[PDB]
Amino acid sequence: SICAAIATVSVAASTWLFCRSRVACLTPYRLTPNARIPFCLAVLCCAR
Amino acid sequence: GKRQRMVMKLESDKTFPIMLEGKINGYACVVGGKLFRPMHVEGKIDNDVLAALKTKKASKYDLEYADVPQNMRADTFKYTHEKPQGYYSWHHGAVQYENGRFTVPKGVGAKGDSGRPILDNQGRVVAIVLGGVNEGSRTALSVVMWNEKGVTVKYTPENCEQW
Amino acid sequence: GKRQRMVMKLESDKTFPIMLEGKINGYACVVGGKLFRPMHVEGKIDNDVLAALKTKKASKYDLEYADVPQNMRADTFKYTHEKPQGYYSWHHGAVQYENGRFTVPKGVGAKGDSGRPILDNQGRVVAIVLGGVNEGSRTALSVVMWNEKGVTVKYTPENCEQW
Amino acid sequence: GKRQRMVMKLESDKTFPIMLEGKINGYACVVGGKLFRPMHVEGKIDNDVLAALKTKKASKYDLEYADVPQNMRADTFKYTHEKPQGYYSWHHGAVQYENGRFTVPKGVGAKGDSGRPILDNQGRVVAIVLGGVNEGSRTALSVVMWNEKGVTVKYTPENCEQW
Repeated sequence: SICAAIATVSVAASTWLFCRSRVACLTPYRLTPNARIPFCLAVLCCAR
Repeated sequence: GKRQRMVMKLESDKTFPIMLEGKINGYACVVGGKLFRPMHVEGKIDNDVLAALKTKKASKYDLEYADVPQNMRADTFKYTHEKPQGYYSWHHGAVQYENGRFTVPKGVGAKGDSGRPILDNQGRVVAIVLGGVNEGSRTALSVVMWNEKGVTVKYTPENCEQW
Repeated sequence: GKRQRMVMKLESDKTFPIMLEGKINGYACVVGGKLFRPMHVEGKIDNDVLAALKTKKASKYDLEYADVPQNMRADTFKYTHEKPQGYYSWHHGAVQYENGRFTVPKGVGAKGDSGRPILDNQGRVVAIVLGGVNEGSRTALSVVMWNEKGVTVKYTPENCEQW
Repeated sequence: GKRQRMVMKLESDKTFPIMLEGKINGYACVVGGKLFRPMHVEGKIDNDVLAALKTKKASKYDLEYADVPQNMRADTFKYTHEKPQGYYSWHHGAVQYENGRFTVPKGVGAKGDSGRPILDNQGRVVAIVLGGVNEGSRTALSVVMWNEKGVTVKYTPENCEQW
């Protein structure tokens, strides 16, 4: 029970930080009126 | 004199106010097929087309953005990233761009004039006014702008008051 | 010209616009001692006397209707069952009546054009506009009207727009 | 003639209306470092400084009061308790003070003109208009006033209607 709780908290927190970093990557690039995404930050953050 | 008339001629149809029980508290911006609108200004869009949409949010950059349809993308503002230092046109006259900072002389500035874009001598939007802070005699602006790479940079001085 | 001015003189007294938050969405008509209001138009009637009256609804004919107070009964429009072909009047110029179809030359008729009573060559209401469609170079309308028996008749062309 | 101009010159900056979806229903009063505002008038304060406060209530005396800050206490109305009988200045002309009662001639008086202070020939507030009752030809007022001891006396005739 405690190992499943530790693993659950760790996976949920890592997924939360991943979504936080994806938002932090794509927030400056979406407010621009040109609406383009560069080559590296498109595929690595699933931006399309 | 004629600068305010040019601002009223350029921002006539493209600028829509935000109503809140009859009070004008902010102004949206239609540029690049995008509808910029701040967080702290809360109310209904005076335009009927722009009100029936869904705006994606960005609380860190203090911007709500949406997708303007294709039948209105030609009637938008212009935008650029190449900007030298000196003078620019604003709705209440002139604004100084010094050391990468927008400064407005005192006397003007209250609650309600948030979202007015900053124009140049050609007719392109270089910044969007979001807040202001009183600095001695000459106030500074907390705005957003773009760059050559394409990253929306939000400039915010110390202890600003939201308008 | 000349026709629209007496219609403005009539509409200044008895045709009442509705009050959406900043604009006008539709027009309540007071005819024969029975207040009429379209359904898709939502807001508040300008008179505090006509606001408090609860309306009965008729979804087949797209009109709320309520009873007019006794003082207001003499200051109502008049209604006519008999309409011959030709030209009738309207707030936006003239309207053609041909084969039982109120049609209008295009360029006019948009949102906020609802409940405007089509008058006649005497000053009596023959129809109430609820919307229309652009039939090529000339738009037709979707009105309710009356006949010889006393039966409210609604006509609506194909794919009309609720104005 | 000139009395209404003197009322508009004295009550220009110190009188703030109360807004309710664009409707003017009442007027507050800034006197003695205090903000008087009635109960039945509900809405938002047009001034930005006076709206962001907390008003202590008194339902028996029908008054909400607050503390005006020190940077605005010099720009208030004046107040006194020494009043003789006769005539006084009001926003719609003159008002008679007879037997300790304020009377206004008919023709004027509706819903919305609540909270207007009564001035004298020197420029001091002697009463605050809260309600009125129609008495024959000459209406009476239901107001508040002060005395020599310092007790706020609320005068209310029979069967008044709140404005």
